[PDB]
Amino acid sequence: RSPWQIQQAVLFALFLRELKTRLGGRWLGVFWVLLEPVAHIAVMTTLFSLAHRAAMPSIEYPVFLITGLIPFFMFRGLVTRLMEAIDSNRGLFAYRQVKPIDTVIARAMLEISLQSIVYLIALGTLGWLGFHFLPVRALELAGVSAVLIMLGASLGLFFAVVTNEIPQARAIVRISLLPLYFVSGVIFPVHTIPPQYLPLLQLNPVLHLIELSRASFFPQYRVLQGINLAYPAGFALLSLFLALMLYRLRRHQLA
Amino acid sequence: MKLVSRLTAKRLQWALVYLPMLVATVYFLVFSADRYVSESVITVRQTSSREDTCYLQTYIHSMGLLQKLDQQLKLREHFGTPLRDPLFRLWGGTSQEWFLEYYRSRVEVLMDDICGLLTVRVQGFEPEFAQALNRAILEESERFVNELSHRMALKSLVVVEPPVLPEIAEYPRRWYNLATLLVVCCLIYGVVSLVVATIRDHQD
Amino acid sequence: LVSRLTAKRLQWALVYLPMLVATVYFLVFSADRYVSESVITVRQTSASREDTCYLQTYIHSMGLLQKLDQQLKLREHFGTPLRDPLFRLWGGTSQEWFLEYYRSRVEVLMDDICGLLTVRVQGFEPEFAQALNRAILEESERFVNELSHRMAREQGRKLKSLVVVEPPVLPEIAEYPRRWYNLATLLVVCCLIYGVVSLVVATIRDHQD
Amino acid sequence: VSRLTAKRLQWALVYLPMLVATVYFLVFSADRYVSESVITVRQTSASREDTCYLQTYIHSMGLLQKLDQQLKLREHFGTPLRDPLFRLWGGTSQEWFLEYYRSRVEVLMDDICGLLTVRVQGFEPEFAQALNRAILEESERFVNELSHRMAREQKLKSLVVVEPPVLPEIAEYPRRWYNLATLLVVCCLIYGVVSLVV
Amino acid sequence: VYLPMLVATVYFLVFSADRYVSESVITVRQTSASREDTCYLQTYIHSMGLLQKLDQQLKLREHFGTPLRDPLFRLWGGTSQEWFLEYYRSRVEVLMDDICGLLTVRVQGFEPEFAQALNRAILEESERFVNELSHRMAREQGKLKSLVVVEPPVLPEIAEYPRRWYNLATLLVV
Amino acid sequence: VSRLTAKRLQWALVYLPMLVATVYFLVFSADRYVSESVITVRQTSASREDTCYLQTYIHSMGLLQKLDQQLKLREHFGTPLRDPLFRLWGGTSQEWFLEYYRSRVEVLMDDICGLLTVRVQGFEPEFAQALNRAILEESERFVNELSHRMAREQKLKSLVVVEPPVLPEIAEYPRRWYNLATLLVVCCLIYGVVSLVV
Amino acid sequence: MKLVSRLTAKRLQWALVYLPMLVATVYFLVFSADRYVSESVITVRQTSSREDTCYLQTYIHSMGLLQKLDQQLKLREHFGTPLRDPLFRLWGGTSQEWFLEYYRSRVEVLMDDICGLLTVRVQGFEPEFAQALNRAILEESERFVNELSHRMALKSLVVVEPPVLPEIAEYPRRWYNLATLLVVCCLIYGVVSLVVATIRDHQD
Repeated sequence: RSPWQIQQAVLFALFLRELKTRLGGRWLGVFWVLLEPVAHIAVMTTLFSLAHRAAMPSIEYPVFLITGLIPFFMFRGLVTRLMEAIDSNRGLFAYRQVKPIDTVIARAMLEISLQSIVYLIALGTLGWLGFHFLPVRALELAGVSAVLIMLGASLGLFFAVVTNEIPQARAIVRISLLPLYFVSGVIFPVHTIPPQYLPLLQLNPVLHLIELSRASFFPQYRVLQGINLAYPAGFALLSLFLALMLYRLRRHQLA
Repeated sequence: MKLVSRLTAKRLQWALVYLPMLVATVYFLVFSADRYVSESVITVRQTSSREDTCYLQTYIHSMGLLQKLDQQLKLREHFGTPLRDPLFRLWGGTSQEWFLEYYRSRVEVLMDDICGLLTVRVQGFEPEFAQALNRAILEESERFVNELSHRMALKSLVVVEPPVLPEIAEYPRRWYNLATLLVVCCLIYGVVSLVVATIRDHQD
Repeated sequence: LVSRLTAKRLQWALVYLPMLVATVYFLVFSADRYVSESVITVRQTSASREDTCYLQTYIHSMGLLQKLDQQLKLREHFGTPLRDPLFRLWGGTSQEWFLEYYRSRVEVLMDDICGLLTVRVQGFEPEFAQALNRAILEESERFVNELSHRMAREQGRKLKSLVVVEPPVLPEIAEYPRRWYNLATLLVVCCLIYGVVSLVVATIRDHQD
Repeated sequence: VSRLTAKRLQWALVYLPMLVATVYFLVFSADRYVSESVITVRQTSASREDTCYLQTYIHSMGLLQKLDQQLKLREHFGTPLRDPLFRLWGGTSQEWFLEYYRSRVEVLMDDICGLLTVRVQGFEPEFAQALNRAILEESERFVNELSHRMAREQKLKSLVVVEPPVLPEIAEYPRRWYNLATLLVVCCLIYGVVSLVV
Repeated sequence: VYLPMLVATVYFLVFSADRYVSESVITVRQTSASREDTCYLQTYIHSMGLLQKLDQQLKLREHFGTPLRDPLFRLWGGTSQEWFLEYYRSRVEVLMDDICGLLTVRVQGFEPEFAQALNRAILEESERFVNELSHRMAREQGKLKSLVVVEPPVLPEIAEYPRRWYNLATLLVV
Repeated sequence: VSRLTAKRLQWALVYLPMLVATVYFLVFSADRYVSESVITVRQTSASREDTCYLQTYIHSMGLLQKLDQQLKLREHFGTPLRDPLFRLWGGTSQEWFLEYYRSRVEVLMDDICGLLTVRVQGFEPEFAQALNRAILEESERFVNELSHRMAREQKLKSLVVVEPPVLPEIAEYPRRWYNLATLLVVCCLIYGVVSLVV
Repeated sequence: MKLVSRLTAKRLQWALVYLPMLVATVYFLVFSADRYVSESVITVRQTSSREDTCYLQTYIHSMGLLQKLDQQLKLREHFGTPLRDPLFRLWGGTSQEWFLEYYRSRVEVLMDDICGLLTVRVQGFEPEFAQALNRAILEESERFVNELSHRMALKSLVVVEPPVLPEIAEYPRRWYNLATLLVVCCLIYGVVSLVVATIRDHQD
């Protein structure tokens, strides 16, 4: 057999295995995944409805929050679920076909599928209720989403390689994911921020990607200075190259 | 589990990719109709502010203005001419509400808060008709503002950009929409194929 | 096939061919684009933010482009470089594409804290760029004065003026075609892409046993 | 769990409500034409204060008395006899009449432009337009009288009509298909949640 | 590591040319809104017409090329107008204090007298520019804005910007 | 290795700096009396603008020239010959003279009350008080002349002295014991950090 | 090594608890002197602001006012009377700076932003002297404000609460300070004993 169908079979097998173990019981985890964003939308709308109403008179809060939140849930899942993909399946690396990166890409594919299904269902629900649901620039939105997905997968693979023997490193990055949820402009629009803190926030690629996705989604959405795609694209490419090189170096050290 | 076995892969990608792209390509390259767009940029200032422009924005998408324009330029007759297009053609015998929704879809009004300038983009099936409808909208808007000022008991409409005559259609964008639908269909087919494989494996 | 790819084939397909194409285009077929920069503001002579916004919208309009084309023949000028197909205005194009090209060539930036509008006009000759910038400034001032005049007439001498902090400067050398910087950054990106692709194909080939 | 079989329990929980709702919507339910108007208040030769005054006054009770005395609202709203849900039953309480009137007439306020949108539902296209015109006239008279009492304690403000009451052609309500699909989705979700507990 | 330090030391201690700095502190005030004219002036200092006026006033092109053993900070002969403008912008530093609304101008130069003269010319041209900018708007219908000097231009005695030891230590950090 | 014994490393690190610091402080270092004044600017019938003007002008160069011409600052500041660190060496550059003057004179601004505190150091209390008085007089003359230039283009503001320059009795500086204790603290910390690396 | 074993924790608790509390109790109940405090609450208004109140707050703790008050009421001689107290007594022959620091310690000035009322609390060794010093401070403050207004080319001092005559001393609080020192000494002894036990265990 060619060395490519082996990869396809292994990836399908690991995807099925991980989908089986992720959904506890008779698929109880899908309810949890569905109840995170509605709970988030409820609390944040109840808190800052008037705040967004005073922010800008062109966008309603649910759609702004959902297109700022679902991509961030995508990224957070691609970061968190990917470091544990190596140690949890450590016993599977004895069948002559399973390699450490196969489990990583299987977890990435499952996260992509689950969060994309959630995004489509939630967008359909928002359109059904009566809210805006059609992006004005779908191709640019797809490109930004692909860039964000690549950056998240690259960061997950890099962390899985680096912190293989250091669970405390996984713990501290899990801690620090939470401030990234507040400094990425997911909740509140970012143009209501004093300019002195603007350049310091220009170093966050996730903020750039969120702003560009919102621009490609909403019509006539104003984008402030330094929200170019070149910086997050280069960040994702460099991170992917570094992660692949590190995995190639520390390849035989995974049992 | 027998039904999904018949679904296999070939039939799945034929029913989820091939048919939608063929139908969309046929409609876009055969039956789709051109829609020329004329753009104007106006604002209202007192001869001697933002609220009056907002009233104009509300008034443009109203029913009285639509009745005036239908009496003047006969929009209902014009919008039914492209019989080749089934989607973006105003069918005969439609209701008042459907006519209002269609007119609101054709005419797009946009605002920015920083500059306070109101931009109107009017679609049509002829560049001359689109420009004429934009000019009529501007004239009726300035007349409404003046009549409101008169009946309140001295205002003028500033035209930063007068209505232009378009040269080619811009909105029935065929290749961009085809690429978007290709991406959407590919993602949908991948997700559906993965899910159907999972349920086929789980059922038996 | 995928399994028949070699390192030299990957290097030639990924790195070498775009390098040669970009070098040939930039060093031979690229046309110079001189830039003339001016800095202006509008204030009353006897609310300036609204007039700066009006000018910012009016500069990128179509009626101004019509006047500029009738006055200076922009369409004839921009089609002159035949050796550069990417940045030349091909003859017989559409009015919408002409407007898009004019909006791409002329850059308008605004400093809100200072309230200063800077206009950078590109051209294929320095004299034409300076003349275009001067014509744009004159037409902007005339438009502001005409707006004031028609407001006064609809109610029933120059009441508004445009103040130029920096007049249009005649450039000496081309600025915007940056051959070396673009070549260097594209080389870096290309090397990164080739490395990533080679690592991915090595990972795929690792499953041979 | 005695009758926990899929057939009978799925018959009882899901299909019977859908069938009764479908026959009610497509056979019994009447339709309500909507007339829309867009207004604001301007000072003749503080405006948001009178706009809020009008918003409270339209949903008040004395205006309901004036409208009932003028157009016989209680007589008109009880004419569809085959729609037990959306009809106004005779002999009902005054408070229930006020709740019904508040349900039929909707007032929306946009603060950024300071505009008031009044949507009046009816069982006849002419009646909704007439009621909307009466509401607008009574609102203008109300603000004029509010200024007049203040002047008398010893024509001041005018009502600006951006869009007059339109005459509907078809009924915007009750949106039978959308409601049926929403009910189907909700019932399917409820059935899935219930069948989870086994 | 040793070779870069050797070449840097032999360049700084032998080849590098001294650059004297003259400091001025100004602000423009209406003689009975001043932030507007201050920002206009701040833009005007780094403009091109001002550089042209300075060029046929003091001949900055000849002065900035007088060193010959310092090719790093030398205005080479036959350079473009844009590069000359960039060099002039690098040599003249303008700072703003918004909480006081004060403009600080630091002028570099290989001779202290020429640096002081350059700063004085910049100040007088700025005052004339403010006056003419008001006067054109004045007579478009057909002396009110004065620039006060909190600190007049000074005459430096020793070079300031060629900080050889500090730059050598900074290179030793890297 | 490299003679990492406790005695030799300590002799190289701790005692020698401390001993010399003490001998310099208690034998060689001279003392500097401080004169303090508290002022503000008021109109005789915008104030923060002239207060910032004065804050920049006190630390300027022309005022230093006037003060040197008046009180011979450069002659006085070089009189302690046994303090090589805090004395003003003869023949120094004008820029170093400006840095030394800026070090010896401290200007503090309190924005909430808009008050300027000037603390002038010297080697004689009378000289410090006289220098503070001269600085205050020159500041008042400077703001008066700044107001006068606009009139000459064709007495407006006064300086309010909340606290006049005081005449010190003892020297507030150099705080020998506090500096020695701080030096002991940092030296002990440095020794601990170094001895960590073994 | 030997030194840690020398404490035996009994001399340790004697030297960290018994001696400090004994010394403090002796000083507080034998040698401490009473310090009566007089309180006034004033503000400045125009007889026809906040900045003038801030100027008054700065002026009260100045050296010119201290010189005026020392010339008037002879504060330096009065503050040296309690020879029993070694701590809170102004020793003879002290410097000008020490006198200024002592006066700033005795007289406390507080200001609140919401109300803008300035409260002055003046300590002394006699209630009459404390009240007299507070009255003198108020009089000199109003005179300074009036002189500043006069020399600028019409202001008055609003005395909400005039200076009071205290009945008993309040600041040399003996029992509260003794309890605070007991808590501090207990915590310090516990920490030191634990640390010395750890190092005694670790050394061998």
